[PDB]
Amino acid sequence: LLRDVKSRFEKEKSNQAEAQSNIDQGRKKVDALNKTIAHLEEELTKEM
Amino acid sequence: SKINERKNQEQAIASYEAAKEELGLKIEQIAQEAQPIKEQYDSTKLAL
Amino acid sequence: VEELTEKCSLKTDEFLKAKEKINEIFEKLNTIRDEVIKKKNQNEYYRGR
Repeated sequence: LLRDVKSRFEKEKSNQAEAQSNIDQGRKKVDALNKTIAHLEEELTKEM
Repeated sequence: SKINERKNQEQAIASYEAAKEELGLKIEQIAQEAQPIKEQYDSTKLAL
Repeated sequence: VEELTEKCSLKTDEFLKAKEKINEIFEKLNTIRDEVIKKKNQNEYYRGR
């Protein structure tokens, strides 16, 4: 019972760590895309 | 098109963040319930 | 008799060391089995994913 509950807790903690890593990867990718769109949106639109 | 891609990616990131917060509460309660099981296992091992 | 006391003490020390070592080996085998079961749970969760 301890082994299964500890395995479940460790799997949940691994899922939490994976969710944190996925959030970090998604946020870095979205930040890179936001930087590219921020560089391209104001390339010529600001003057207009 | 890039704003729409960023918006759906941000929505996915927000869903992942909400899942992270709820899963963190769930793991916290699971650990709190699991600790008495570990204590009972230790007491049973000592008695055995 | 002092030699017998030293011999009994060393035999008890060797018995304790052998029992501790076999128990530690059994516990290490149990921990390895637990780690393999945890890896199997990770593998089955990865298969589910």
